[PDB]
Amino acid sequence: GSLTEDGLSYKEKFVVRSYEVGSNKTATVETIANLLQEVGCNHAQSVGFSTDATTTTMRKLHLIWVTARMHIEIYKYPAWGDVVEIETWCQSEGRIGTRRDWILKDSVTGEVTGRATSKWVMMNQDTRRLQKVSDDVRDEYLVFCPQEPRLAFPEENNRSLKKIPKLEDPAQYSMIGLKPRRADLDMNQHVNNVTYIGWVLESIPQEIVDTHELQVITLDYRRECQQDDVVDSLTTTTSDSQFLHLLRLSGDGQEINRGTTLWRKK
Amino acid sequence: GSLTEDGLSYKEKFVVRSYEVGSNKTATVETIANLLQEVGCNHAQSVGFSATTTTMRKLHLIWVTARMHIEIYKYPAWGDVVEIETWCQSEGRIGTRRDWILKDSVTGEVTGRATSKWVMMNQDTRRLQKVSDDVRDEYLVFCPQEPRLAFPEENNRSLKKIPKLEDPAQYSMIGLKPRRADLDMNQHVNNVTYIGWVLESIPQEIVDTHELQVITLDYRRECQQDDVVDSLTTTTSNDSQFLHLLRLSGDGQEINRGTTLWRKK
Ligand SMILES: O=C(O)Cc1ccccc1O
Ligand SMILES: O=C(O)Cc1ccccc1O
Repeated sequence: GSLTEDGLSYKEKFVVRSYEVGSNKTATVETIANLLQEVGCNHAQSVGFSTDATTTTMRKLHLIWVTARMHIEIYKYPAWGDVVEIETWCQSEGRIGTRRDWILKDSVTGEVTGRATSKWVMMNQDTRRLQKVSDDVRDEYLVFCPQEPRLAFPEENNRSLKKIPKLEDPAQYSMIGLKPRRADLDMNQHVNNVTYIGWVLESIPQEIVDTHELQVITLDYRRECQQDDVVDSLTTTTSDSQFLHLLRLSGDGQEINRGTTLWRKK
Repeated sequence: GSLTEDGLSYKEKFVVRSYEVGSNKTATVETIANLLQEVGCNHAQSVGFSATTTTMRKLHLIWVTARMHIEIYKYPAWGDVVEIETWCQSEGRIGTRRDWILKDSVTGEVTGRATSKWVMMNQDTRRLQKVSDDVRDEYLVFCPQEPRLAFPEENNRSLKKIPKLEDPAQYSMIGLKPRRADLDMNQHVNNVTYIGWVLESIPQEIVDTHELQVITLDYRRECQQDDVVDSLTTTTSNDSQFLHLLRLSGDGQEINRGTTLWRKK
């Protein structure tokens, strides 16, 4: 993959692998989510950030970016053996954080098959206290980002920015006792952001997955699941089919995530 | 990737991805096993299977894994290019063998090798049978006719008999369940997930201080989408060895047994 001519975005092609596809022999939303993460890391690499991102300033003040929110819309899931091209870029939202956006194209047709936007907040690793992006951080970051606004989701008041409410007991559907295994951890032994997308979708009934395709997912990240936590995944039909989602620790019921999904009849 | 010049083996290059690596920023054995599976599928596509032949489709037969044996000398780093070569062979009426050699693209050194035994099963009744002559002939035009072994050694660890772990196990991870990412395109649990479940009962101390060199895994029974699994391990041993058992958490029906070998980093 490569930076574009202007150096303000990054493109990469992926051939969809046999184990990456589900029952329709097309990429799972988890495979898509993994590719977005991979092209994100390859963009950070190419512009001299750490890949574990962190600029030299925020390493000094032991600071890290963590996802507050992920939003993905898929028009077409690529088939097994298809080539998908993904472009990604980053933008400042002042001291309110950072945004990473993706566009997914059919390499052959050049048609837009999906888009995603993610909101990222600055956190002290150790104390894990959120804070506002600090001055010297912004400057060091703006030289890699378009100066004029560039939005995967430009429509003024669009799905990617809706407030998500808290599912109330009792849930229509549940999957309880979900635990991450070593394959679910990243290189720093934290649970991979993508795992949580799998845990949300686990409480969706098999009838829906069999008769519908996932068109939209929005997921808020409230608190991390540690390697030795257990998770319950709750869903309620709010209607296309729509669902409200809650992931919570299996004991005390501490909220780790909430979200919404929209599904189209095949 | 492509078939080699003589059309009797298949090669493919893979760049190791961010999310494919563990704590040492090298590829997990699960990532390796996924790449073996992908290259095996690309070989099958390249010679016109779908891994059923025409005759097998007529009779509703499938190949299933009996055994996977993997030896890793060096796990490729995040961003490394790894080259994998794979071929198959008839073992007469017993079943088929798929073999793999992993190389460092840059140096061309052999960094790993694997071998797997496949038996023929009626898809519907789930009953094993011996490979018929009509199937054998349809497969011999895609396989080298002289033996080609990833594991040629005289007493190689790839062929050893694996005993049944005795209760009590030294270590266990209880209540393991597959999610939808653990299923293949036909809604069966991916062969690779079972590798993941075996390794879950290895203490974190061993994982932090040792590297996996060898794993042998027998496949007895498949885990269904709504089954639950217990993972058992006992030390049998500077090298550490373990005996492994996966069993259904209720009645304790055996699904897998294996051995692992770990060397101090
Ligand atoms: O982790 C990444 O970089 C991309 C990603 C994928 C899925 C959910 C959240 C998220 O931020
Ligand atoms: O499934 C495949 O094609 C190859 C494979 C991978 C991992 C374990 C067993 C096995 O046969």
